[PDB]
Amino acid sequence: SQIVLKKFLPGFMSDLVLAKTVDRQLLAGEINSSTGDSVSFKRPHQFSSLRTPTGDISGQNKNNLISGKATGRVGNYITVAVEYQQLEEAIKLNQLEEILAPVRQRIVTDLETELAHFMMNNGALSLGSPNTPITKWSDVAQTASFLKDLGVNEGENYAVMDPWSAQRLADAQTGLHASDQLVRTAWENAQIPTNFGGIRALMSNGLASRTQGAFGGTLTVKTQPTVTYNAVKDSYQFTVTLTGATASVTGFLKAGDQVKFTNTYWLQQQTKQALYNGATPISFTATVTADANSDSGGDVTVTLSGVPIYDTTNPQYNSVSRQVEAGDAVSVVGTASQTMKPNLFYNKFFCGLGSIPLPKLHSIDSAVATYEGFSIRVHKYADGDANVQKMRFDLLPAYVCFNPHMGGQFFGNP
Amino acid sequence: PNNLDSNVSQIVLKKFLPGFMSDLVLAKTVDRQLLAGEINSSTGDSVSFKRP
Amino acid sequence: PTSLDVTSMTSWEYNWFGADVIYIAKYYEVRKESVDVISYRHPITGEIAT
Repeated sequence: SQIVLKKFLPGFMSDLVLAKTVDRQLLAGEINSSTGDSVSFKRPHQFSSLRTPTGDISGQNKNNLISGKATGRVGNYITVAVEYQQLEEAIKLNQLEEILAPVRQRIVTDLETELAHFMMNNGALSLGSPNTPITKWSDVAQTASFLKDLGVNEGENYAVMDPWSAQRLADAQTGLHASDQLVRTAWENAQIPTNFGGIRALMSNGLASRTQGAFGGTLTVKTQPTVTYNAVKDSYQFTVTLTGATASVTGFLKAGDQVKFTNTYWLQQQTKQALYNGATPISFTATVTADANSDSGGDVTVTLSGVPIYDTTNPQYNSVSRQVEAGDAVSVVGTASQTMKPNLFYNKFFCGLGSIPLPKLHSIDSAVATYEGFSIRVHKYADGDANVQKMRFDLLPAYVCFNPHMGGQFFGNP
Repeated sequence: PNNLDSNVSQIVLKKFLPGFMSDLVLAKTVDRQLLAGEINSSTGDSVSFKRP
Repeated sequence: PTSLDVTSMTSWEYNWFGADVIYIAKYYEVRKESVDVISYRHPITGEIAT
């Protein structure tokens, strides 16, 4: 009842795959003391052609030159702080080393959870119905096929799924017919290969989950929005208002919901031709960014990520077949208020990540802790005359969204 | 029309313009050897010198 | 008139009576300068002489 061991019991731990896959090259050591609190990148240029029988362009308009931007900003602090009575703390706990172990992993887990939230909030592409899980081989190959169909080449493509989904895919490998290595590996270790369907497939247990958000009624747009390139050449975000909703519901659309425009299709970005999904055209979709309520009269104003550019004076930047106008029909994927864990798929150049070094506070003892390439500043002080020491850990990340049309969520389809 | 204002950046140089300044004559002219090293905050707040 | 350097160093626990001392200092500098060397090459009694 008195004697105690000096070694703690083991605990539970998540895994980190999001940080190790996203781009950590372009945004690194760029938000310094001189840059400020934000930094921006450039965008590629696109040109259109004028077809004339004799080569005369005098009447027509030569291509104009418009430059875009992609801004990255800093986030909030990741701070964990504790206080203790040092007499009872130092009873058998030597040098306060036991606090160090479960705090860096807490910081890393929170950072990764917020990164996943940001990634699924800003992604535009969607595939399959949210209800259906992943059970077959095509459910993974569809993501790679879609990404190749859009036309992205420079980079690497990755897909992330929960532990159970890997087991269901692994069982399919056991039933293969001629590959001895594959069936033996799946039977013994239950490990799928690195490249599953042409896309680098990964497994992660810690994956953020979201709720749908209650909606009801045949939604449609009342006012033609502005989707000209000049308006959205800096953010790829646009605002739109809807009608036909329910009378008055708070939290009508949560963050991360996918709104699909039925009659507007995607385009092969280089050839500017429509996309055909084997038997049906692929419709345009957008992601909710901020929570939106509905007022009396059934009017919902929401901000969406991903723009259906159909500028008529700059045809070279089109990405959809037709211009979205009033009276169009839209729908929201999923059920009323179900909660599910989304599966993410993205290109290498979709979201960035970086860290801002933190200086030591004057006349306060401190140190640096490293954990998977993250530096954590630990500070100790003795405020108060009640023998209450305090220790705090800090970390300051920064995110950036390059192109919303290069990633998103995906599920299985029946 | 060409709208290419996002191709450049606003720059604030690392140069400081000259300021204003004063001069020191009164401090140099006074006698400083007599009072130097004669007053301590803990010991007291006054010193005395003897008249001829 | 005479202006002396100030150090505020001595008089630390000592009685001073002679205000007839002026403090002067010598200043030393080392510089890198360009100098032209002339090579008198008279062969008699040694030739190479720079």
